[PDB]
Amino acid sequence: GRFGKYGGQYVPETLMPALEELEEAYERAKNDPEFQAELEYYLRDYVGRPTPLYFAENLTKDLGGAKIYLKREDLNHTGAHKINNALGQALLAKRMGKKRVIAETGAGQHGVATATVAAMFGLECVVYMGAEDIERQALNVFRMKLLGAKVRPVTSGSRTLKDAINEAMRDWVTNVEDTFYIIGSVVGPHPYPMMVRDFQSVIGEEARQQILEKEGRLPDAIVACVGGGSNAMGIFHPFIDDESVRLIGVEAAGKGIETGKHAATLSAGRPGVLHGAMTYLLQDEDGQIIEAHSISAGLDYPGVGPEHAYLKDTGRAEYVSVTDDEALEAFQLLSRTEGIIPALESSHAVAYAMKLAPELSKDQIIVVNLSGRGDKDVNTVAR
Amino acid sequence: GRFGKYGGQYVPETLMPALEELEEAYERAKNDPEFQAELEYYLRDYVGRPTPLYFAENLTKDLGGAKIYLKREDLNHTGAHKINNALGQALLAKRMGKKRVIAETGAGQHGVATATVAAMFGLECVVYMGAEDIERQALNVFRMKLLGAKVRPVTSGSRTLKDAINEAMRDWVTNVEDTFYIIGSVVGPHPYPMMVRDFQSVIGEEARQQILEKEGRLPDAIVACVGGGSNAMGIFHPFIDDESVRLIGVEAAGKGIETGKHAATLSAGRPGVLHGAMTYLLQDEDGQIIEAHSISAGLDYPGVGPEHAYLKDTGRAEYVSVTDDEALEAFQLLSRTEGIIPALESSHAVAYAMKLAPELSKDQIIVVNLSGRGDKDVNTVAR
Amino acid sequence: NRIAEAFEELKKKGEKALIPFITAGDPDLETTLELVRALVEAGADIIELGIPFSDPLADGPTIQRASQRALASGTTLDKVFEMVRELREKNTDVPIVFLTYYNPIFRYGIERFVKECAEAGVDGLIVPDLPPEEAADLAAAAEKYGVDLIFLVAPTSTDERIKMIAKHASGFVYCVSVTGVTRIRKHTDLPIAVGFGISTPEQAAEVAQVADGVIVGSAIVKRIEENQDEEDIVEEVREFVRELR
Amino acid sequence: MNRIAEAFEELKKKGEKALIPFITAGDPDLETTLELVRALVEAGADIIELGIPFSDPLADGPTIQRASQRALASGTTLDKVFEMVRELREKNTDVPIVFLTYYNPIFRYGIERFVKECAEAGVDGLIVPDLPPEEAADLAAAAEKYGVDLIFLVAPTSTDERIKMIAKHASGFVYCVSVTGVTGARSEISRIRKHTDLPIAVGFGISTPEQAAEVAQVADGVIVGSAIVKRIEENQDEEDIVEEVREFVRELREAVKLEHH
Ligand SMILES: *Cc1c(COP(=O)(O)O)cnc(C)c1O
Ligand SMILES: O=P(O)(O)OC[C@H](O)CO
Ligand SMILES: O=P(O)(O)OC[C@H](O)CO
Ligand code: NA
Ligand code: NA
Ligand code: NA
Repeated sequence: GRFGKYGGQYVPETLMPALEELEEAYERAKNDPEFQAELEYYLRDYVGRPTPLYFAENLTKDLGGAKIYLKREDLNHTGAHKINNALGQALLAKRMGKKRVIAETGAGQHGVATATVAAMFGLECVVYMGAEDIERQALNVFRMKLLGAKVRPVTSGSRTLKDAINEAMRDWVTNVEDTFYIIGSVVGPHPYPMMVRDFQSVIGEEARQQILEKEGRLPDAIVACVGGGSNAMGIFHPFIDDESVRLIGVEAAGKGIETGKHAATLSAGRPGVLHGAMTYLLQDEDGQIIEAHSISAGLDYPGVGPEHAYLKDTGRAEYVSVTDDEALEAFQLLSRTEGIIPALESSHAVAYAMKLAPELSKDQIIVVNLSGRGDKDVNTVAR
Repeated sequence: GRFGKYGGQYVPETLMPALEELEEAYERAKNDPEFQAELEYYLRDYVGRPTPLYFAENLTKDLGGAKIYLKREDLNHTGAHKINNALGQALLAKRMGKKRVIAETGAGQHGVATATVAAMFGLECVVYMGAEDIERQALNVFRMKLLGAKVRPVTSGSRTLKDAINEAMRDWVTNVEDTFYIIGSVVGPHPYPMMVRDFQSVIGEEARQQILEKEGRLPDAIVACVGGGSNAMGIFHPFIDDESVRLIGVEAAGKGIETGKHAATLSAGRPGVLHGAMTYLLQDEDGQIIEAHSISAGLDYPGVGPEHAYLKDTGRAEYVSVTDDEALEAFQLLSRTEGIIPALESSHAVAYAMKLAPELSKDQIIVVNLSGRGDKDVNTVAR
Repeated sequence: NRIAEAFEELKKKGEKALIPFITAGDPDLETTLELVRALVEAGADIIELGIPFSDPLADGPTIQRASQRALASGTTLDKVFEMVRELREKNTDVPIVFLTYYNPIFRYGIERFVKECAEAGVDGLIVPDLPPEEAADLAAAAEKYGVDLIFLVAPTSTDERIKMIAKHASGFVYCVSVTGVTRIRKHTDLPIAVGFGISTPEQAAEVAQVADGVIVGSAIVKRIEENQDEEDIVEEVREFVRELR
Repeated sequence: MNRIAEAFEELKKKGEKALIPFITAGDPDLETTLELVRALVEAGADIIELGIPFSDPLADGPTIQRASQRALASGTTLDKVFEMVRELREKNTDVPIVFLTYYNPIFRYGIERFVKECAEAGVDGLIVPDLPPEEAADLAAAAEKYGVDLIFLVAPTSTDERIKMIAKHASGFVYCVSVTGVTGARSEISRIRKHTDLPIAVGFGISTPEQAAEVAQVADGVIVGSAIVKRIEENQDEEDIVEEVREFVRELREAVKLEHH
């Protein structure tokens, strides 16, 4: 459960038996063809995969360099990649006889994804959400309730995403007999980094086949925004062995790294243990966890997947950051040049691809992971 | 251009040259393998087609009757079926060398779909919108502007959909040489009813092939909501000659036909001429056009497509209505049962299938056209 | 037909037709009828009365606002028919042309509408949104009662389309001078009147020098709108039209 | 020998049971913690657990969550609790002190640097709630190097295999978690973890003298935290926090003992 020195299972002993049961369960499901065939059925008919790989021709011409392809995860049911993972984990919960699934959510996208698959599967669903995030995501809170989930506000600690994950863990350890904890990113104790990355590898597996068919070469670079890291790992993993393919994760610099108000865990954090994983963390000099800051709430996890920690240290992937202002300009440019309104999270990736495309030749190819649609962010951008 | 006694081209002589060029341009495009291969390309990679045909297992079991399949037009880029039509007309405009596309919009869904494909195609875009509709749809106005369209308020007449169509027709006749008028439903003069139906027939063409592969048999009934009638014609048309398939269109009865404030053109309207088509129409004693009222604005077109007038009078299609309360109930049921938040327009079709399915045998099959996603309506439903 | 008699008397004197258009019921039907009498006095040869419609697809800002004001005053078809009868109580002379969109015709009932036309004393009809192809039942009704159907021809109209509009025209053919909203001229038999855009006495005599009649609408409606209720309105409309004469 | 071992050996020779109070260090402030420690000793506590406040205490119920947030807003740091322990040691070299700390403050501080400071300040043992044996190799070797005990938790759902493995690395005592869950005063309730001869203490949920007495009949020691932290929180607020804690812990002390017949 280790990615180099990173990862692990840093959880209380009260939770170790639950993790053993989960890793053994996942191991069986992974290699069971009925499980994989049932998951593929729902990915196709319910989620709507495969998502297309779209040649952004106006953008390509505007920037004057590399070809820009957008992996259209904005077309999934619910509008983001998150549902790929919620779906796989909920199917495993049913296979383990769990009547109840819980989830954390920050901006509400994972909470919506989890409530969505829970409704379809008939599972009881409870979503933990910090009260500061509730206060800012009234619409996503109302979606979760429409979908039949209970929203439990977390008023403890800093009242945001990290505190919601703590409470969900507490719920899980207490109710493990009947409850499955659907984690929202490639974070937490083994086997969750591995398992979430596997359920999201469908993104890169499609993307790899689609680019070969469309262009007959592999990308020169793949650009994906990185909060907890799950959409990035999903498109990165199937290209890990393609040594010529650059893997570029884009974090939120907020107002600027130098201001301290950012969410750039990989570029400015330092190693530590959070939520069961050894990884990079935004933390203070006493090892206390710090809040991350971004114009997009979805990039607000102060940690990052331990597998990105490993890819950064080995140099297989390169991690950069773009400011709120740059994300905003990409949000606007992509809308008016391709008619795609991207999530402000994914706008960070679009923004770095705009910096890189002009510096490549016209024969080269950038794939941008369009991790979600930005209808949810239209109010924010107007403000 | 005639559907029995309905249809035709009730337009001033100044518009007749523009319509004849459009008639001939579309007739060539309809039969042009290259136009069709291009349109298929953009439907695939940009819009995300085909959309899945999804077996709603929880709903089926809760209603206790026929198997319920949802044609998932909520999964299109922009969240509704409108883009199928906007894409086809905008591709025709582009290949005709037109520099500018115009569109009317009431609730903004067609305006968004039009601005979206205009942005992708590099066409200038102007959307006419009644001032009363602008004040109720700030979000969609903002999105249209994000997509690079100009939004032209119409403060003449009753300042609503009716009046935006007239202004748009006025713009079209004045600027025909470089402007294409993208009509948003199966309404208006020949060849728009036929052409919009043709661009939307992809819905029914996919559904027919999908339902044959999922059940080895044609559906026992297709249910779709009907405002102007475009999503219904798109799914109906490829089954018209399958006599064994019932075609059921569902209109908005609002607070109840007896209140007067409704949008039920087929069930309560009477023949008349509107916007260049002879069809059924909501009009007063003097033949003045009345405005329609419903919980879902997407259903407030005072008229209906002449092809539905034809289908109604020949009895090939049966037209019913459901009230605001019924759509609201269906909006909630589908969200909690399937994790699909449907448009309020589409929940009229769900509401009727909720009535039809119990009456039907277990082995029977109902396809519901899920014409759009309901994220735009969550704010309306809460109030 | 009154229309036929009027173009004949003009040509005997070598004169051209002045054909004012106003919207009936703007600002109200009592002012319309005083207006029609003042247009008569200032020398109008044919009066077109706009029947206000909630969706004037072929009208620019000016006449759209006039229709909207006219509908706010309660203007309906039957009310305009009653004003025409009042006019016919004295002015059994001036030809009256109704400019109306088709759906009010169709909803009123075609046969009934035309019959009410002949009884009230309306001599011609202009239906902007009804081309000759779709105009059969109206044409059959109007031919029975001797009400002329004035069809429009546009600069962009094909030659084939001009020929077909010619074989179905009655009274006069209405030449739209610009592909828009509110030779060319040739060449079948009927009187040809040119409309759209003419708003100054220079332009109108300029059109007079080319056609059999000039149609002027928006220019007169503008003055109805600007004349603050005093009337005034009538005196302004009369002096403007006298200049057009 | 470690103070923890000395304490348990002395109780064994007296026929007595260890009462082990837990308080959060720096709640409501470190001066009050000091006063509380001194009160706890005078009230008969045999070993004192000091919670090092963490911003994300995965293993704590609401009571101790709130104490940690209060302690952190009052500026509590590792270095400050060390200085308080050194002020303690100036006058009391006897009482065993255990730091209960999540791992990331220890990591970050520096593992060996942290255990070294433990030994120099006078901290006898460590409870690290999110650190299983499989991840504890580094901390365990530093602890062994400096004579600091590493107390591991055993939960009711731990398998005999996991116990063997836990007890193999444990020193000082074994912490037996009475409930599969989080800290917090509960009302209810074998192990019997003898694959080891270490003393066994039971914690989680023990909130009343009657419950403490029931626990004292089966284990070498009784750990009470949330119930004591409640009394700190609920005063509310004169430094008379001390009297309520002293009074409660004296009840616990009379209760934690072998029952009479
Ligand atoms: C939540 C979210 C993210 C960030 O989460 P990751 O685990 O880093 O992918 C990125 N994009 C979108 C659209 C999201 O909803
Ligand atoms: O003067 P116009 O441009 O308003 O056109 C003439 C009137 O509209 C009557 O047809
Ligand atoms: O009494 P509890 O429930 O707070 O648990 C014991 C302490 O918290 C930890 O030693
Ligand atoms: Na992060
Ligand atoms: Na698809
Ligand atoms: Na309608």
